[PDB]
Amino acid sequence: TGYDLSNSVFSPDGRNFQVEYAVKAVENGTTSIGIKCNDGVVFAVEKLITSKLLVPQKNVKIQVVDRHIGCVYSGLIPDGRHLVNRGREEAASFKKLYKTPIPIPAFADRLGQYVQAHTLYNSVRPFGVSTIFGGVDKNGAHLYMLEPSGSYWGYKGAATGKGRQSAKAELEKLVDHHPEGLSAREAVKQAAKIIYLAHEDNKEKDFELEISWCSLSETNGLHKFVKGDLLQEAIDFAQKEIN
Amino acid sequence: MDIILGIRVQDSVILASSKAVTRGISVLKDSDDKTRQLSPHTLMSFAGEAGDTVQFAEYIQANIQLYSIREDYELSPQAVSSFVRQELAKSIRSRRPYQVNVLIGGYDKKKNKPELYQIDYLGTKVELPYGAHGYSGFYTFSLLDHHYRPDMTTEEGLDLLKLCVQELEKRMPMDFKGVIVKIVDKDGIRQVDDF
Amino acid sequence: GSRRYDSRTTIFSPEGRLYQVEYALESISHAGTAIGIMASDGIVLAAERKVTSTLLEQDTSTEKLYKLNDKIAVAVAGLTADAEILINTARIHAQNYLKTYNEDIPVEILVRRLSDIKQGYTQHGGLRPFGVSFIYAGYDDRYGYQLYTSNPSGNYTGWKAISVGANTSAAQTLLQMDYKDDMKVDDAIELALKTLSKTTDSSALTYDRLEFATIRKGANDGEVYQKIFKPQEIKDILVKTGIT
Amino acid sequence: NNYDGDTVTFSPTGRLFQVEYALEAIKQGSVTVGLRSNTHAVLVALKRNADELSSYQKKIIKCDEHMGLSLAGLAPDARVLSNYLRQQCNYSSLVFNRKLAVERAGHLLCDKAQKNTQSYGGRPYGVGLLIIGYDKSGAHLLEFQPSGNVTELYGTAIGARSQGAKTYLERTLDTFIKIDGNPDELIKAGVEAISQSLRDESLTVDNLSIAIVGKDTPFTIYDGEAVAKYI
Amino acid sequence: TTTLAFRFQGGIIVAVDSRATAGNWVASQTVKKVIEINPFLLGTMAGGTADCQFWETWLGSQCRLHELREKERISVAAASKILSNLVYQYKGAGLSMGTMICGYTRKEGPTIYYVDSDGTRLKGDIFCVGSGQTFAYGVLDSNYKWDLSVEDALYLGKRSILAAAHRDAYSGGSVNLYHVTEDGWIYHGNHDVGELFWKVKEEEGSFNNVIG
Amino acid sequence: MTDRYSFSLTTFSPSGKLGQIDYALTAVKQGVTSLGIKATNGVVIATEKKSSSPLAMSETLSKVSLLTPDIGAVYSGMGPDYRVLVDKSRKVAHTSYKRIYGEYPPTKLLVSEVAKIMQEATQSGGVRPFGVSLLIAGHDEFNGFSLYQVDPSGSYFPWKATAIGKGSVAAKTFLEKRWNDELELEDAIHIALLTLKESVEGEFNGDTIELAIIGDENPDLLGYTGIPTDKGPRFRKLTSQEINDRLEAL
Amino acid sequence: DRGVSTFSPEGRLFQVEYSLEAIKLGSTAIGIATKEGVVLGVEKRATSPLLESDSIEKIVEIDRHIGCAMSGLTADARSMIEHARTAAVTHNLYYDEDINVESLTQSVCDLALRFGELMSRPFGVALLIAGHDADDGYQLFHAEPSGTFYRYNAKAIGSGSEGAQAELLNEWHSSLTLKEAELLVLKILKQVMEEKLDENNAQLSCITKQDGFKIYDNEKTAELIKELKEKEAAE
Amino acid sequence: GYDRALSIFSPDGHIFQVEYALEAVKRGTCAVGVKGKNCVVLGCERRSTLKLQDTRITPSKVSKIDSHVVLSFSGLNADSRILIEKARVEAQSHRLTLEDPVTVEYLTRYVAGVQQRYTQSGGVRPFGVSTLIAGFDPRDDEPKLYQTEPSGIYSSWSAQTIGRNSKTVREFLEKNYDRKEPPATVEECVKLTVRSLLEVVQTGAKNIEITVVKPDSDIVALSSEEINQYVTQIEQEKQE
Ligand SMILES: *[C@@](C)(CO)[C@](*)(O)[C@H](Cc1ccccc1)NC(=O)[C@H](Cc1ccc(OC)cc1)NC(=O)[C@H](C)NC(=O)CN1CCOCC1
Repeated sequence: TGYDLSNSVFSPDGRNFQVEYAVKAVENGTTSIGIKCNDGVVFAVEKLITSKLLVPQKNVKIQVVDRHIGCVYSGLIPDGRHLVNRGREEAASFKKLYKTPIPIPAFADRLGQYVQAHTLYNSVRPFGVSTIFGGVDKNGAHLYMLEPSGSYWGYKGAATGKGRQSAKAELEKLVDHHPEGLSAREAVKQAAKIIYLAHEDNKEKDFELEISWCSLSETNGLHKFVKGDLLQEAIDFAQKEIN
Repeated sequence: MDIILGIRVQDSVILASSKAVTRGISVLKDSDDKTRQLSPHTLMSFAGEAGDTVQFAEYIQANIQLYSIREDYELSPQAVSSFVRQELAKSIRSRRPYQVNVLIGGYDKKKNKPELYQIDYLGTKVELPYGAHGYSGFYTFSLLDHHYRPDMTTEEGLDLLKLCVQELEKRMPMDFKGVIVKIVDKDGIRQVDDF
Repeated sequence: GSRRYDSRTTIFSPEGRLYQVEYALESISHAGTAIGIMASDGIVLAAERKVTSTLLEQDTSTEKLYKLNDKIAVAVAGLTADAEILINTARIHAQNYLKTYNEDIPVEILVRRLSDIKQGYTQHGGLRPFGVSFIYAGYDDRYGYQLYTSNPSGNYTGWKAISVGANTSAAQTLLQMDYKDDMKVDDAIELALKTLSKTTDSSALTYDRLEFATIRKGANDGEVYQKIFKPQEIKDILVKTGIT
Repeated sequence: NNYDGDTVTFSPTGRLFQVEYALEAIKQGSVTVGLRSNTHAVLVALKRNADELSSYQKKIIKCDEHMGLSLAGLAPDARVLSNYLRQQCNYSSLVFNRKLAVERAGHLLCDKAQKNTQSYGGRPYGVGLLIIGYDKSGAHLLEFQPSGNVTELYGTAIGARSQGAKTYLERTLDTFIKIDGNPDELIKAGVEAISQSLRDESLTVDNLSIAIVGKDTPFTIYDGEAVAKYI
Repeated sequence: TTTLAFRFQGGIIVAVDSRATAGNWVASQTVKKVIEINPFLLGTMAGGTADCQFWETWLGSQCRLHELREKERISVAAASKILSNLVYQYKGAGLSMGTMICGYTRKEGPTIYYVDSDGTRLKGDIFCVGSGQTFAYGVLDSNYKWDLSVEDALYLGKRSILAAAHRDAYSGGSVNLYHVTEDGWIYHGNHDVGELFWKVKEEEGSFNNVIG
Repeated sequence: MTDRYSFSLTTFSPSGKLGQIDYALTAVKQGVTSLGIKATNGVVIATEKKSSSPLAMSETLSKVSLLTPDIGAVYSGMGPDYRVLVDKSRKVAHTSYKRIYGEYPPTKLLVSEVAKIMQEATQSGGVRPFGVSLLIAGHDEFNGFSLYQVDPSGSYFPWKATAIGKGSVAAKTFLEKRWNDELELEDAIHIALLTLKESVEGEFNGDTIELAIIGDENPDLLGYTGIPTDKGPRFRKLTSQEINDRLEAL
Repeated sequence: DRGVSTFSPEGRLFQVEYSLEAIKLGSTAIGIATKEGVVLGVEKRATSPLLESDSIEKIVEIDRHIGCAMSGLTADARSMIEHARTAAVTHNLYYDEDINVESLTQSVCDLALRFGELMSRPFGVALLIAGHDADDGYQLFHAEPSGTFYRYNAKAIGSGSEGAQAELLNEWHSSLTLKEAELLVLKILKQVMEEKLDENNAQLSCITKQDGFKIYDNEKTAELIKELKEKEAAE
Repeated sequence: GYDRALSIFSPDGHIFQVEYALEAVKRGTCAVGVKGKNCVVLGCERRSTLKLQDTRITPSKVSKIDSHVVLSFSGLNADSRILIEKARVEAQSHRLTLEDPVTVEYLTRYVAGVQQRYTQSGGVRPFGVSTLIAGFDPRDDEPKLYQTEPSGIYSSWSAQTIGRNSKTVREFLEKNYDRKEPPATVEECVKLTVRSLLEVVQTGAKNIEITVVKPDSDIVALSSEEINQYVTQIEQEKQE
């Protein structure tokens, strides 16, 4: 054996064990989710409060790309930041040449190819993050989830991290109960509930909720963080459902 | 710089080179030796652009000396002249070419023959019985066409050379402050101190 | 990273030997024997082709003996493909020297440079050395007739008579036995063929398993001629010395 | 074990051992403490000597007039990273006439450290940093780890026995956060914090290192007789 | 500028003026045109002020590095050749320098090298460099003997700069004197032409062209 | 990133073997049989078209390739390696010869250039040797007709006739009995078909056999007229119909 | 094998830690700092009696105000000294002043970690850098291949270092004269050296504000050796 | 480019590649340097398993770097050519810029620096060569003899030997060389050098090379007969 010691090496199965090992790092991370809605997307993440000394609201994890795309990830946080930095470069060069802001499927393949490139050589390490991202473009709303292998698909709802299975089960209920569609303001409230429900798989430390959203009607197609009254309203909705 | 002459006779090559170094309206020096010994039996005189002349001469000198140490052997005058020509032939298509004209006087010990090569800054090589660079040639070539014989002695060559310097001192516009004369033969290179 | 797969071709053993050079020499010891013999009036190059097939085109073939310029030739022992890389370099180097100095390159200078290239592959670059040993046979007006040998280490030495490739130990003993300094070319031709005939791993030495060449001053007055022997000429010289 | 030969290799449980070994170098380092109020931010560092004949390794480095850090681990790696911060703070001033936000300073260090954890040949940085600063949004304290993880805090501590100070600050949180417009009291709280990490040794005059930045205070370091006030 | 340096029985005299010009504008009257490289080496400056000042100070740093590396003071020949090879690399770029590298070493004795920005390097006994070089030559040549005393050689050098300072519009200010011996260089003062001219005129009886 | 493999992947073993070259030759041994026979007025190169599937169109896969109008190539071993070698061989014939001398290279020199390319894959950083042996048949004015074999090491040998690949040992023996120095091209084609039938197992026809010749100039294949000196390619690929015609009088 | 810039599980760089072992094999070098000057002394340690000991150059001038002593793979020090000298002279060119001893040391220490897969391995030599400047006066630094430097009142490096350092711990005080320091280096060198100490196998040097960095003659050191032996016998 | 760090530290603090390069030197033929009152003599062993050699053209063991300095070596022959070439180029470069030939110390320092560079550069192995560099500084009559080795350290020697069985000949020189009175003449210096090689060599036939360097670029190589006379004379005094 030794097939798992080097990246880009095929095992006799036809697998790249190094990528599968990166997936383990992702499974270790905190829970993050994405919910596609009527005219946009909603992102939410679990922030473990390690200590009282952490300044609340001041370790932001959701990142914006361009002015219309939002990204959130689970696993190695620095690896996620590297991927967003690339995403921003890719989006800038697309806007530079083609004028229009990068479409979400276009943006999804830019990250996809870049992450896939890090499975081609033994001189680089695969990304230790699964990234949930999306936004609003000329063709409406799109939600994506990208994995260490470079594999990505479009999603109605997405989840990754330590509470992914709890979150996925909750997401599947929304898709079944709302075939016509979920509203942006509803999705924000649901996102809060699902993070609170997915927190059961990480319940030693208590946590801080962070939400963002892009919506054609609510945020005018731009990425914005959910703060203040709308955030506390979403937190209360979630608190009511766990009890 | 300015005046460099060369005469090949029966058994030796004689190089005469002006002693003046002028810059502007001032003769800065009247005892300048415009020559480098490339090897024990090979001498090179040079004239041309300020700085370029000595820089080139010493660069060639270093290379020939390097060859001599590497092979424990002296390159023939023909071989040295070909090396020098090629360096100039490269130079002329550089960003800043060497503006240097040279005469190479040597005694081939294998052939037991004196040899004189005239090479201009373009890399134009010719073997000659007598040679000159710059305006000097316009007087000396015709003079030597008349008085030169191929079987002359070194003493006859020096008298023939005195005739050239006298003509130049009479008809040339500039004061070149006389010449340093050197003889290349089977016993190597030596300088005539009273000319 | 890629460190895992690096053989480290340019390192020392604990004994102070270069692994790859030693193994390249081991490779060369299985190649067909080549012999050089320097006489007072010329040089002989003789080499044994590696086990021939009857359908091999013998006349339009070159495997052992190559021309570097009009005054210098080489006998090869090892990988032919490796030798041709080095031969083309040597050919170019000779022309560079001629272009620079308007004189044919002295034999040792050419030999030193080719040997310096081999040396480089043993000290830096992480590549395998050339699996080739040369016998250089040439003439210049400084030292006259000269024989050299170089090997994968890049070390070269001069010889009166020398063998490379297979059975060098036995071949060298035989050459050391019958060689003398006042020898002529035609005597050297006979010694070369006799030595191969005794050291050969084949049943009997024939014309189709040999390459032969002489470098004589046997042209007309003070000039050197290279003669790469044709098949029929090797057949005749083999009969003339009574080997077949 | 078989997956710690370089940073480019993941272990079967998804760990980077070279990054974890770099993290270990910080744990061996001498303790340093960071804490802030709303007006000031304070670093306190325990310096370490080779023996009684040697000097005490300096732990605190100034990055700009409004920013600086303290180090724990490989000091040369702190020099490289601090120098990078000095340049980034400086770029922001020359090009934008803008003091670099302490948060951006953290983002820049995170991204620089990360690149060393994904490529062959390189190694992770072997040092932990505590960055303090005062910018357009008030006082700040950051904790840098060479994994790339940067974290904004009210107070913290890194190095050997840092858990003592970190527990103390966690208790004292409600007190020291409201020490506004009083430098000497915020330092006293930090000096008392670092005292919870001491064993057999006590704070002397050439042992203690204190730094402060705030609303009307440039980033300045105190050593020698200037820290005698706080012992 | 007018700068000179000549060799004689008692070593080397070096004399320079102190004027700097920008066209016809007199920019300075108190410029230092001699740079002291070490206790045994001097450099004179003529041509572009920045070119001279920058590269001769740089030359001093190279000479220091030589004696650190070789545990021996650099020769005048080697020091001059560092400068000449440097400016030759910039040949055509437009550097403007006329310099003289003066000094004493054991192996060479007193030595003077002329180095300029088109790459000319010349060993010699007497040189005058600058816009007023010809005026200095006129006086220096017509009074020079090898057997001059240290006192007379100092005066001749001083008097030659004065001659040029007077006639050359782009020379003047004051005269700086130096004497180089086997023991090193010795500074022999700054001499303002404002007072020196009248003092020389009165005492020597020369400069009869001028209204007394 | 970047190619960090700047070191040799083929190195000498203690016994003196170059492992990767030996293993490449082993790959060639596994390959399908191809052969070449030199006649007095031409050369023939032939091989079996091993079809990967009956749904595959074996006409789209050419094992015998034109390099120059007078030179053709066939192989045994790994097809993909051969394909890129043909691309490189065609280009080098232009860049390092035709663009200099205004004419096509003689067989021996083109062969030499291909050998160089294969030798470099034996020594250069981060590459394995090519897993093929080539048989190159050609004609040029001053050397006449020739036939060469190029091995993974980069070694090449001129042949009167030979075979490489699967059943080369038996095929070479067959050719030794039949070859003489008076063979006419048609006699060589006949022997080629005979020799190939021994190694081929399944169908033996013009659709399962690929065969080309280097013979007379073909003015009809030139594509133009008007230049007397230009007389057309000596390389010609025998059609599926042309092969079957000769298989009846076999 | 393994990466050159690899961390051990204890959080140390393997190569840096191994180069420290090479330095322990090196000959002893001792430095002592006083208010009258800094003294640098080394063990020459000739491998054979035929070797001309005065050609052994383990004390070296960097500038007039900075001197340097070495221990370990001394061939590795040549490029470090070359850098130090260039750094010192370059700073004088850019700023028309002497460069601070600490700044010099920092510049040399910047080279240290510039290795990996830059040079192929760390330096196998430790340096004692002694000098004077107007700001911080007489200083002694110990520069390691880790890129770390400590200021010392006194320091020993090499094979006899840990024994010599324990001796320096007792003997050093803030009122030592230069002469007292000279004798102290000779005394401690004689203790840890294998062969018997004399003027041919040990070398002294000092840096003072007034006279700068000076390597002592064999005649001068011989008298200090004789003065030392007499003083130890005198009680 | 090939980047691998081949020369690296081991746990005990040794650079094995440098130390294995010293083993190559130990395998090489013996070389000895002895400096007298007014000369330096370089002696070299030549192994006699090679008969049928052509000594006219075979590379000599002692090489001229300039007209006043010579270099002999022990170890890999191919490696030594690279060092000799670089040294010869630096010799001419020094004459060009300093207008003075190299000192023997400077030339040695350069060659030693090159050797050191190959011990901490990526992609290269150390030179398997130790050198003896001898000569006279320009306008100086004091003899100079230096030794270099793969690590890059160099030093001056009154007399020294390198190569195989060098420890035997060093033993001889250590008791036979008086520092207070070096070989006063050329004859004495050559004899002591030949004597020292005869402790190790075999036959004093075509096995010993001797090169004598005197002040002001006076370098000459002794012939077989000249050396054979020393061999003949030494053996007759020995039978006592
Ligand atoms: C006399 C006075 C004639 O100029 C001297 O040569 C004097 C020499 C000197 C040397 C060192 C310190 C002071 C004085 N030269 C000058 O004073 C010099 C004259 C000069 C001007 C321009 C030149 O470029 C062709 C060359 C020589 N004056 C200056 O350098 C003045 C102070 N500066 C400028 O002219 C600025 N220029 C320099 C060239 O680049 C453009 C800006």
